[PDB]
Amino acid sequence: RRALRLGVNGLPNSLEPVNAISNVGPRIVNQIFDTLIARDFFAKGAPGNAIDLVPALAESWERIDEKSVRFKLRQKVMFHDGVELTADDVAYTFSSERLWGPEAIKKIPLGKSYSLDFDEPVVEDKYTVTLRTKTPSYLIETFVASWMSRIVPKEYYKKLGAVDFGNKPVGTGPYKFVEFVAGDRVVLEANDAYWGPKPTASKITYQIVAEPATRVAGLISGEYDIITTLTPDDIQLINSYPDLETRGTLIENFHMFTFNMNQEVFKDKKLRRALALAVNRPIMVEALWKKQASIPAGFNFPNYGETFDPKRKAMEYNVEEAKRLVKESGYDGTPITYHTMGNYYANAMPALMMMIEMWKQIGVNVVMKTYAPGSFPPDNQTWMRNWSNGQWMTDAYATIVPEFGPNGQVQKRWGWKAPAEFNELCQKVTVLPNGKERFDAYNRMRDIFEEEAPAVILYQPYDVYAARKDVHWKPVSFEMMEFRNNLSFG
Ligand SMILES: CC(C)[C@H](O)[C@@H](O)C(=O)NP(=O)(O)O[C@@H]1C[C@H](O)[C@H](n2cnc3c(NP(=O)(O)O[C@@H]4[C@@H](O)[C@H](O)[C@@H](CO)O[C@H]4O)ncnc32)O1
Repeated sequence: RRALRLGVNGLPNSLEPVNAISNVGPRIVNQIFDTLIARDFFAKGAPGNAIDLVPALAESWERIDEKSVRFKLRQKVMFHDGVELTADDVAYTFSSERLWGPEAIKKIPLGKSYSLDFDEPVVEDKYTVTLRTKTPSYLIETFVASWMSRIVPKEYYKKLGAVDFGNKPVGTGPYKFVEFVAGDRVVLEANDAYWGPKPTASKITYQIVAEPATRVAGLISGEYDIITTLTPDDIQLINSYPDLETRGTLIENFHMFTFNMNQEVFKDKKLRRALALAVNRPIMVEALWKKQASIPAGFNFPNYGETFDPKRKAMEYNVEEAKRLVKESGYDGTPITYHTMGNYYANAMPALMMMIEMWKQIGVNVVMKTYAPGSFPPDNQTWMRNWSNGQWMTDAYATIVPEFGPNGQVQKRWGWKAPAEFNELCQKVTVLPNGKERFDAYNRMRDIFEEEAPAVILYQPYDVYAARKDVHWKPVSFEMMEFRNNLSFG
């Protein structure tokens, strides 16, 4: 076969599937690992956005009650080291020890905050395991199809520890691990024992090319087969080449900017709300995205299904109100830093430049502070910063509760003093079934989020890739790359 060469925007700090949840991690861990349930993005001729759930490591599954789903596992599946996958590896994957228990915080910092209210799994036999929650939860199924639920080998994982495992991953996926050089590359090779639609590449290299211009020059050279994290501003040049083309889709993710609310200037919602009210998203969508970005009506997305509100109003744009709020705040005109890891997010630096001018017009002075990967300063040294959230469930629970809820990093690490009402509705939605009460609680949470402005939603980016026309691969509507039945050459 042919070795696949990818020019990427970045690499994760770990290949441990939960510690790799990011914009740059899933495109690699999707190859090394498998989930029990998988999403079939290409079902019924869909352009990589189908929401269909198909069996993967679990040949079948059945909800027993409001707290548990029994999985019947595929037999003779092998981990990359020849160890057979059993219900024991599945129990360990979702165990208190490895993922949601108090001890797990040390190994997987965000594991507990991103997990459901789990109870210990029950192994029925070598190929049957029941995944359980201590309280009623109809979210088990979407969680098991997610980036939180890639299956790890119990013995090898325990032998190495979560940290050492992140540097030498072992999974059941189509590509086995070969090498990980931090700040340089990840090399994978075909797992010809995949259970499993056969890998079509002999090797895959994820090479960091932090500058998008060097990434485009690389594809034209051509040092790469496919490049990631481009901007619609690159579309005309790449598409003029006869052997090159762009492939892009709107993904189930939103770009945003957030604050360190532990800082004096961001303790009260007034200056956060003023900055949010001056963000002119429609011009940013023209200037930078060429109409290829979607401004959502709040923390509300179609993939939420029954908890998506299609009648919700757009987020407010009000420069006069923003001006008044800056005057009403204790802000004195002192510069505020906004940290960004270059263009890790597409259009991050041109978006900040545009917003800096919008903010200067309402009386706020924002300065760009750029930083290299691995050099993010202590929390204490940061004020504003960009971020993104992948909506990883077919429900509104993610990501408002895992990220912005009472037990999340935005309140616990970044200092958001959320109102009591916001945290009460977070608990209610987690345990209430779908209905009038749960739909309304999410809307009231969305209304609270906009007034509080702990983060400011910008848009759903159109994820732009560029590839050699002789590399047949289609983007999916998520921050990952899929090669199963979606990769061929010539
Ligand atoms: C281990 C330490 C001892 C060590 O020194 C070092 O590793 C360190 O500094 N660690 P620290 O904790 O300070 O991590 C730093 C702190 C800072 O906030 C930054 N950051 C966090 N999420 C990031 C991200 N998310 P993303 O947008 O690509 O991916 C998101 C993901 O964050 C999110 O959880 C998920 C679901 O909403 O959506 C993805 O889209 N993209 C780029 N930067 C990110 O990394």
